[PDB]
Amino acid sequence: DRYSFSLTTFSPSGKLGQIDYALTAVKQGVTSLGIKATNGVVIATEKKSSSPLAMSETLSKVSLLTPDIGAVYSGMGPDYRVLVDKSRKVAHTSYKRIYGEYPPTKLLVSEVAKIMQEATQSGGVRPFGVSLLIAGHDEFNGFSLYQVDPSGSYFPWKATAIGKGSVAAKTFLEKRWNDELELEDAIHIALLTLKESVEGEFNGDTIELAIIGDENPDLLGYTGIPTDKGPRFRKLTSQEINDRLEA
Amino acid sequence: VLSSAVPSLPDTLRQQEGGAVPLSTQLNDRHPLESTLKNWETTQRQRQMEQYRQIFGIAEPMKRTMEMEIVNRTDFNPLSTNGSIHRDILLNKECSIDWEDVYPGTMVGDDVHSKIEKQLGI
Amino acid sequence: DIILGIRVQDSVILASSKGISVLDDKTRQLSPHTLMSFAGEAGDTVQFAEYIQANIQLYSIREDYELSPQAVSSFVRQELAKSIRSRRPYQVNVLIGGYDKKKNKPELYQIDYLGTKVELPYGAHGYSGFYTFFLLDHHYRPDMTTEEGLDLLKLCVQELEKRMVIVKIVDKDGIRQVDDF
Amino acid sequence: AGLSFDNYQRNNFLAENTTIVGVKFNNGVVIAADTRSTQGPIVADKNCAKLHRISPKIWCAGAGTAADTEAVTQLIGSNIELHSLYTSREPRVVSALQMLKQHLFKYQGHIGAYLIVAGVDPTGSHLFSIHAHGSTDVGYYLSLGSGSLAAMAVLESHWKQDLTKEEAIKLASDAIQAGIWNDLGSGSNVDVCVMEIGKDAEYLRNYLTPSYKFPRGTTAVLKESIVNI
Amino acid sequence: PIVTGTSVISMKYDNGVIIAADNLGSYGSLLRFNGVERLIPVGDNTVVGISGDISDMQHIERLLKDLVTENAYLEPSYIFEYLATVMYQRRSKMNPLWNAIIVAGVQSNGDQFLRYVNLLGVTYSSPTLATGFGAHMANPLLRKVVDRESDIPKTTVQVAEEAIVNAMRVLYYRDARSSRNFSLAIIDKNTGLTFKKNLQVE
Amino acid sequence: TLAFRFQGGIIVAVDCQFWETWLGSQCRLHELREKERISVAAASKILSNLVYQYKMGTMICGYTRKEGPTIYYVDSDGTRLKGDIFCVNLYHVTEDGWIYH
Amino acid sequence: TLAFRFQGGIIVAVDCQFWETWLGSQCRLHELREKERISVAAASKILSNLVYQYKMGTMICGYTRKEGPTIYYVDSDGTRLKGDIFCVNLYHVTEDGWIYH
Amino acid sequence: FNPYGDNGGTILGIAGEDFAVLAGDTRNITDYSINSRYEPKVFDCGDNIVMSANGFAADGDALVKRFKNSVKWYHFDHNDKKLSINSAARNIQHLLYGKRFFPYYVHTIIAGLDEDGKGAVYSFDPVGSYEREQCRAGGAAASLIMPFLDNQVNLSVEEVIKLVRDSFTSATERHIQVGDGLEILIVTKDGVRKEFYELKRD
Amino acid sequence: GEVSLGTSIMAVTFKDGVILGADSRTTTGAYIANRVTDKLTRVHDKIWCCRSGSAADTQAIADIVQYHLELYTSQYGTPSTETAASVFKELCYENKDNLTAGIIVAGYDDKNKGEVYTIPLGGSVHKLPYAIAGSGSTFIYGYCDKNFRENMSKEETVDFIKHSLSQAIKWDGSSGGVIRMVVLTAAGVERLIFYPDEYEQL
Amino acid sequence: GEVSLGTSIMAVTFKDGVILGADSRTTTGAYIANRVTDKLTRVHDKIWCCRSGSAADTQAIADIVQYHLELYTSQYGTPSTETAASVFKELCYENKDNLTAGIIVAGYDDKNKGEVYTIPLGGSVHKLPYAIAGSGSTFIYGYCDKNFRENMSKEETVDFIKHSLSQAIKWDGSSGGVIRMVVLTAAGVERLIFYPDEYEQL
Amino acid sequence: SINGGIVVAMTGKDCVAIACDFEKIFHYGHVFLGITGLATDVTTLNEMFRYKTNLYKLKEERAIEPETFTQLVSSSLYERRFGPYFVGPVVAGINSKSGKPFIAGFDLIGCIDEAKDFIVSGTASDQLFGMCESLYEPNLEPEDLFETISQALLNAAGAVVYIIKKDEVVKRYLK
Repeated sequence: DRYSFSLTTFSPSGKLGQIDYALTAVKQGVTSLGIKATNGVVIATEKKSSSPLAMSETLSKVSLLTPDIGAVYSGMGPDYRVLVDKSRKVAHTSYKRIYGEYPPTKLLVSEVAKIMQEATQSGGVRPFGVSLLIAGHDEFNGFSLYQVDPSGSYFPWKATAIGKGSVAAKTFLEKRWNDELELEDAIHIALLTLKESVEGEFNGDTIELAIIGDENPDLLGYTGIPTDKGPRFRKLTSQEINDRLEA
Repeated sequence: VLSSAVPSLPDTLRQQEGGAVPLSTQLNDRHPLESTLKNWETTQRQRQMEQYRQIFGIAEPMKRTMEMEIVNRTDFNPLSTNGSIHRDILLNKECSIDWEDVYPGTMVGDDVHSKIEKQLGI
Repeated sequence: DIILGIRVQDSVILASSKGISVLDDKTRQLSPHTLMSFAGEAGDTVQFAEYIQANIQLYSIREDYELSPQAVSSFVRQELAKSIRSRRPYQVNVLIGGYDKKKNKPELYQIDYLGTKVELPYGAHGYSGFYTFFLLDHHYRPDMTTEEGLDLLKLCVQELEKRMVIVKIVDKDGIRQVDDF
Repeated sequence: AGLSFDNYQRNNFLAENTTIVGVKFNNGVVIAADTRSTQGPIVADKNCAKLHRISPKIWCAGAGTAADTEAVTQLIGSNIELHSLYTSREPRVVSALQMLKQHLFKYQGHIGAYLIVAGVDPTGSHLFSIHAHGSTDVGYYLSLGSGSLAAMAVLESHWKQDLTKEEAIKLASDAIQAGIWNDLGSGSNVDVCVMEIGKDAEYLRNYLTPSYKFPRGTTAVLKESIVNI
Repeated sequence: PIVTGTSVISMKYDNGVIIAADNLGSYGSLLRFNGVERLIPVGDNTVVGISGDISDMQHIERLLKDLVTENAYLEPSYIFEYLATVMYQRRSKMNPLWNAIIVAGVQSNGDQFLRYVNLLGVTYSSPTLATGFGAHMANPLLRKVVDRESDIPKTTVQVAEEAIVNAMRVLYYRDARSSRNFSLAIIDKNTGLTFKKNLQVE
Repeated sequence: TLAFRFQGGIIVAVDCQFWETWLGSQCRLHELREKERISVAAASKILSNLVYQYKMGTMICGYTRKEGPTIYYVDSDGTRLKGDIFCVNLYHVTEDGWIYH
Repeated sequence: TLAFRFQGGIIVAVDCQFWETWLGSQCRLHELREKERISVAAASKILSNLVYQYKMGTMICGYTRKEGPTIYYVDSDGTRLKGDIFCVNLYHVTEDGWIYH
Repeated sequence: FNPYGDNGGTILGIAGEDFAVLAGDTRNITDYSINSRYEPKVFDCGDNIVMSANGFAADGDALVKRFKNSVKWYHFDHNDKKLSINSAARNIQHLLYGKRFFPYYVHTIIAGLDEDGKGAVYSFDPVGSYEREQCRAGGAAASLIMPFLDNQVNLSVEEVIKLVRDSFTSATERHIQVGDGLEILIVTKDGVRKEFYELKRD
Repeated sequence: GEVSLGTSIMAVTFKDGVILGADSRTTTGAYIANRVTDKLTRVHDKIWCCRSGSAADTQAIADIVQYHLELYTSQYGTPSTETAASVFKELCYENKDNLTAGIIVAGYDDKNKGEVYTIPLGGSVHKLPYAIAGSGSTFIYGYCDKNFRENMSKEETVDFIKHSLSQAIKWDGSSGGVIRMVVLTAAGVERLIFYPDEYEQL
Repeated sequence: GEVSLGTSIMAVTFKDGVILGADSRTTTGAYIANRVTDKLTRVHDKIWCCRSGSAADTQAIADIVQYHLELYTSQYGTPSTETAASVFKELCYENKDNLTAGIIVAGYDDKNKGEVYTIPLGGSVHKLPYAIAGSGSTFIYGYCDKNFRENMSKEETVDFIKHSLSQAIKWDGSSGGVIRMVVLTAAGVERLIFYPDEYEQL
Repeated sequence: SINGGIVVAMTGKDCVAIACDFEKIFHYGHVFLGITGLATDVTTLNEMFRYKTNLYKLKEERAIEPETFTQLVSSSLYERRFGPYFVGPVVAGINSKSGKPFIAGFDLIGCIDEAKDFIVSGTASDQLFGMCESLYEPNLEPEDLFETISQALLNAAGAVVYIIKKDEVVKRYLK
C-alpha cells in the first residue's frame, strides 16, 4: 500500500484516457461563455436547476477569486467549488501575503492549472471535470480572459464558450467580435449568444452575468485612503439583467 | 541517512547540512518555542481525536484517520511540497491561512528518486 | 594556527604553520588549480574542510570540468552559513586561493567564521592578523611576481617569528609545494 | 515551514559578544490612534498609519512589536476574507477574535501583538482588546499604548452611555490628544475611523493636524559613471 | 517600601494652590489602613503632601513639626529646601526615604509655590504636580485646565477645585491602590489655608 | 605511553573501554563484508568521525600490505593526525600481527 | 609614544590628568623643603607607591646632576621599572631643562 | 537600591571669538512622562559665569549648589575679587573629582570670558576631566546638534543664536526628549543675558 | 508579562439551585485595565465557569470545555455539572506543567440539582456546598463559614453573596466594581448586577 | 534560619478598657515547636505588647521598651499607651534596615482609657479602635469589620474575639492552641484562657 | 571590519538618491536596495532577493516595482522572526507606471517605514537623522538632491551615491 497506480495513463494512440473523458463531461455540461471587451470582460452562463423550488441565488456558478478576478465553469459544480476555494486560498498564500497585492490573472490561472494538472498524474484522484473561464484585470496586462481545461492547459481568449453550445456559440462570437467592442456592447452580445444556447426560459433568474470593468467604490465597504480603490468584479443582479434583456 | 559503508554514522555528504559540523549531540540547545510550535498541529489533531473517541467511540477516529491515510498515501507528487487539496477539506483548513502555508520553507540529494525511495521505503 | 594568502600577478601563495611528532596541516586540495587553507577550532573545522573537498570533487567528477575558484568560494560561504543555522557558531577561518583557467588570472578569497566572503589581494588570520598588515600593505604591489612574493612572504614570516610555515603556490601549472618559505 | 528559528543560536552568540483608543457609541464604534513611530528615542517615521483593516467594517490598531502586529493582522485579514467568501457572509468580529486569540495563544506570547479590534457585524457593534498571550476583554471604551493611561483618563472623565457619532469622534480625538501632549511615544497627527451598523466605515486619516540649498558643485566627486538597467 | 500611600495631586490657580490626597495606606494588595492622612499643614500658608512609604512619611512629618518648633524661639520654599536637602542627603547616605513629596503653599509676597521631590532628590516645578499613579492620570487632565503659566491667572478656585476633585474620581476608578476617601487643602493668598477632610468620591 | 615507527615495524610501550570494544565489532563487520582487514587510516577515520558526533585520547597502530606501518592519534575532541613519533611492557607489530615482548 | 637615553640626554617623541597635576604639587613641596629638585627615582617611587594604594601607564623622565638621564615607567598596577628604551613632536632633556623641538 | 536617575535634555556651549553662549532645553523627563515643561537647565553663577549640569538633575543641582557656595567663599577670602573662568574650571574639577568612586553622572559645561576677553567654554567629564573647547554639546540629542553646527561654524551672537534655534528646532523634530522650550544665556563684557524661545509641545 | 486574573469569585448552592458571583475588575499591576469585565463564562446553558490565575490559559481551556460539552450535548443530551468538571480536570491536569489555570464550576441539572466544583491551581477537583476563590477570597474565609447555611433561599443566598463579596472588594483592591451574579435554577438562567452604591454600605 | 512568629493576634477596645488576645502556637515550618506559648508580653502594668515577624528582633525591642518605660515610670509616673507606641517606633523605625519587627500595643490609662496601636513591618504607627495582625489575621478581615462595634461591653468583646480568632485558627494552621486573652481595665489586669474545646464549636 | 556601514535614501522631484559608505547597494531591475549590518547577512539577502526577483521577472514577464519589492523584502525578513537577519535594509526606486519616487526602510523583521522624505540605516544613524532633517527640503532637483544627500552623508560620517532617474541612473563617488 506504499503506492497507487495512476488512474490517468496513455492509450496506444498517445491520448490520455481520463483527460479526454473529462473533456466530454465539460462538453455535456451547461454552456458558459466569456467576451473580452476594450474596457472590460464579461462572463455569463445559465442556471439549470433540479426543480423550480430551488433558490436561484444559491446556484452561483460565477464566483469571485479576487476583487479584480472572476471565474465561471461548465461541468461538475463540486469540482469547480473545490477549485475556487483553493484558488482563493492560493491567491493569498502564494502572492498577496508575499507581495502585498492580489496576483495577476495569468499567474492565478497558472496556479489553478497546476492544481488541475497534478490530478492528471495521480493514483488516487481523477482529473477535475470542469473547464473554467477565468476573467480578470491586471494593472499591467490589462483585461484578460483565460480558459483552463481539465488537462491543466490554459489559453487566453478574446471570446470563448464552453459546454453543450460551445461550437454554436463560439462561431456566433466569431461573427460578432471586434477589437473596438465596448463593455456595454459585449454584454449585449453575451446575452444574445446565451439565448440560442439556453433551452427553455431565458430571463435574469435563469441567467447570471458578471463583468470585469470600471471600479466599484460603492462595493468597497469603506471610504477614505483613495489609493485603496474598490473592486472590479461585479455580479449583475437578476434585476439588472432583466432590464438589459428588454433593451 | 546512515552511511552505506558503515551503518552507524550519518552520511555527511548525502545528508547535505553543511558538513558533519551540525553533529547530533549539538542539536539540543533549541528555541523554547521550537518544539511546541513544530508539533502544535499534531497535538491539536490528536486531542481532537481523543474527544471523538470518548464521545463518538473508537469508530469515528478510525474513520477519520483511515480517510487521511488514504489521501496521503495515494498522493505522490515529488515536484510539490504543497498539501493535497482534499487534505485541507478533511482537516477543515480550506478557508484558513497560517505561517506554515505562507512560508512553506542541492546538486546531491534533492532528486525525485530520493523521495521515491522514502515514499516506498525501498 | 596561522594561514596566509598573497595574490601575486600570476599565482596565489598560501602559507600555514604546523605529543605527536612528524617529519600538510590546515590545508586541502579542492581542485588541481584551487587550494583551500583553513584555521580555527580543531575537529569542527576539518570535517567542514573534508566535506567541502568531497562536494567540489563530486562536482568535478560529475561535470568533468574544473569549478572556478569564485564558484568554489561561493559554495563554501553558503555551506558555512548553512552549517551555523542550527548550532552555535564555531571559530573557523578559510582562505580559498585558486587560478582561474578561463580568465587566466589568480584569485584569493577570505571567509570568516560567520560566512562572509571577501576577495582580497592578501589576507591572514590568527596572530598574523594584528601586525602583518602593517608590512604587507606597505610592501605589497599588484604586479608582484611569484619569486618576489616569496621574498615578501619570507620577509613577512620573519617579522611573524620575531614578535612570536609550509608554503604552497597555485598557478597555471597547478598546486606546488615549496621549501623556501 | 513557517517561522524557522534558522539563526537563533548564531544571533545569541553575536549578542553574547503610541496611543490607541476605542470608543463604542450608540450606533457603532470609533477607533482612533496617533501617527508617531519611534525607533527607540528617535522618531523613525512620523505621519504613520496605525489603523489596520482586517475587513471593510472590522478595523484593528495595535502596539508592542510593530512587525508582529502587522504580521498577524494581515494573516487574520486573509482568513476573514477567505472565510467570508467561503460562507458568503459578512464576517463577524467575534470570528476575528477567536482566530486572532487562538493564533497568539499558539505562539506563547512570543508574538508581541497587543491589539484593539473594533468593528460592526450583522449582530451589532463590538470592541475587543487582545494581548500577546491570547487573553482578551470586551469593554465599551478601551485604550492601548504607552499613552493609554493619559487617554483613559479623558475617556473615563467624559464617556457616557449612548454617545452620538459626533461626540464619540470628539471624545476619541480628545483622548488621543491627551496622550500626544503628555506621552513622548505619541505625537504628530491623529487617525480616526468610524464604523457604524448601517453605513460604510469612514477612515478619517489626518482627522486632526495639530533654506539650506547648497550651490551645485559644493561636493567634490572622485569619478562618475552611468548604470544600465 | 511596605505600607505605601498611592498618589498626591495638586495644581496652582490664580490666587493660590490646591493639593489633594486619598486617605489610604496600602499593605501590598491589601487596603489595610483607610484612615491615613497624608497632607501635612506646616503653618497658615503651606501644605506638604506625601506619597510612598507611610513609615518614612511619619519620619518626614516630625521633621516638619520640629521645623516649626525650632523656628519658634516659615515659607513654602523654605520648607522645600529643608526637605530636598534631607532627601538628597539620605540618597547620598545610600539610605533613602521612599517617598515623593509635593510642597504646596503661598509665599508671604503672594508668589505661588509648587515643587516636587522624590527619593532620588530629583526636583521640578510645574503648574500641576502629581506623584506616582497620578502623574499619568490626573496630570494630563489638570494640564488641560492650566497648560502654561499664562493660564494660572485665568483659573479660579471653583474651576481648580472641580478639576482636582474630577481627577480624584478618575484616579480612584482606575487606581487599584486608591480609596474613596480623600483630603483636599486649598491655600489662598487672601483666605489663607483651607483644609477639607474625608471628602467622598462620587 | 609511547610508540614510534621504524623500518622493522612499530614499537609500542607502556567510556574508552566500550568504544574500543565496540570498534572491534565494526572492524569485524568490515573485515567480513570486504573480506580484507580494515586499514589504519580507515579505522582512525571511523573513530575520529564518532568522537566528534558525541563530544578519550585513543591511538591506533597497524601494519598493512599497502599502508605499511602507520600510527594515528584520535583526540577526545575529534582531532585526527598521523604520527611518526607518539608519546604521552613492549609490543612489536608486523604484517603477521603483534608480538608480545 | 617612545623615549630613550643617549649620551646627550633623553629623547621623548609622540584620572591621569590630576594625578600628574597633583604630583606636580608634591614635587613643588619637596623642591621647597629640601631646596633641591626631586630625583627621578624618588618621583617614580612616590607615584608607584600611590597607584598601588589606589588600584594609568604613566612614565617619568629627567636629568639630574648625580642621577643623570633616567627613564622610569609606572604601570597602572604599581609596577615600577627602569628603562633604557621606552616605547608604547620631539623633546630633548638636559640639565638646564627640556627643549621643545 | 539604584541611587541614580535620569532626566534627559541637552545642553550646548559655544565659544565665540569674543562672546560666549550656553543653551539648553527646559523639559524634565522620566521614562516617557513629562515631569514639567519649564525647568531652568542653565544657570548664571555671576562673575560672567554661566553653568549647566546635564544628566541626573539631583547630581547637577548639587554640583551647581556647591560651586556657587565655593564662589561665595572665594569672594570672602579674596576681597570679593572676580573669579576667573580658569580658576572656576579647576575648582569644579576638584568638586567633580572629589566623588570618584561615587561620581556625579552629569556632563556639565561652564561658559564665560577668559582673562583677555575671548569667549571661553569648558566641558567636564563626569569624573572631573576638562578641556577648553570652541563649542560643545552634551545630553541626549547632543549627537544631533554638533554635526549641524559644525557645518555652519567650522559669526556674531545674533546669527549663532539663529543656528542654535534651528539646531534645537531640528533636534526637537526627530527627538522626543528634546524640550518644549529653549534657554540661552549670552555672556559678554556687557554682562550676562537670558533669552527664551518656544519649541514644539509634544 | 502574562495577565493574571485578580479576582474575588464565589459560588453558593442553595435550596433550589446555585448562584455564581464575581467582581468586574481586572488589574495589570496597580492599573485597572477594565472595570466592567464579565468574569462569569458560560460553558453550557445551565453550566457557568469562572476563571482564576492566568487569563490566557483559562480562556483557552474554557473554549475547549465548551467545545467538548457541545460535542457531548449533541450526542448524549445536556451534560451534568460533574461531567463539565471532569472535562476541566483533563485539560487542567495533563497541562498543569504548561497551563496555569484555576477554575470554579457551578451548574444546575435535574439529577443533582445545583452543584459547585472548585479547581485550584493544582488541578484537583473538590465538590463543595459553596466555593470562594481569587485574591480577595482570602479575606472572607472566616465570614463565609460563620454565615453560610445549607438549603438557603434565593434572597438569603443573594444577600449572603453580596455581604461576602463586599468585604473582599473592600479589603482587596485587585477586586472591585459591579457585582455580577448568575442564578441557575430550573426556571432558567437569571442575571443580576449590583453597583457599588448598593452593596458598599452593607 | 531565623524564627518567624506565625501568629493570629487581635486587640479590641471596648466600653471601659481594652482586650488583647492571641493564639499559643509557634511554628518552625510545618513543625509546632511549642503550643503553649505566651505571646502576650508585658511592657508595663497596664500596657501589653504582642509581637509579629522575627521572634528575635521583637523580643530584643520589647525588652528595651520595657527598660525605657521603666526608666520613664521612675521619673514621670505611669506612661500612656501613646508613649509606649512612640518608644516602639523609634526602635522599630531607626532599625528597620536591620530589625524585622511588627508590633501591636494595647494599654489602659486614666487620661485616654483603652487604646490600641498597631505597628506593621514598615514601622508606621496607626491608632485604631481594634487591630488584627499575624498570618491568620488575613482570614478574618472581613469578619471583624462586619461584627465589630464601638463601645461594646466585656462579654460581647470577649465573645467577639473568641469568634474572630477561632476562624483564624481554623483556616491558618500556623496559629492555634489555646486562646489567651488579657483584659486591661481600671479594675486591673485580668487573664483569660480558652481551650480548643471551648471555641472550636462556635 | 566591513560590518556596520551607513546607508541613506532621499526622495527628490521625479528622482531619488541612495548613498552608502564589496558594495552594499544592489539593484534588481530599476529598484535599488541598500542593506546595512552583518556582511554575511548582506550577502545572503542579496542572493535571496536576486533569486526571488529573477523568478518574479520570468513568471510575470515584468520587472518588480519598488512598491511590490517593498512587501517582498518585509515578508522575507519576517520569516526567521526568531533569529532574524542583523540588517537594516533601505529600498529606493521609481515606479515605472506612475513615476512616483519611492523609498522605505525596515527593521530586523520587516516594519515598513515608508517615509516620504528620507530614510537612513546602520550605525551612526542617530547623528544622520537630525542632519537629514535640518538639510532636507521637498522637491529637490536631481543636481540639488545630490548636494543635500552627499553633504549629509559625508559630514555625518569612501562614499558612493546613486542618482536614479526614470530611464537613467548616475553612480558617483565622493572624497
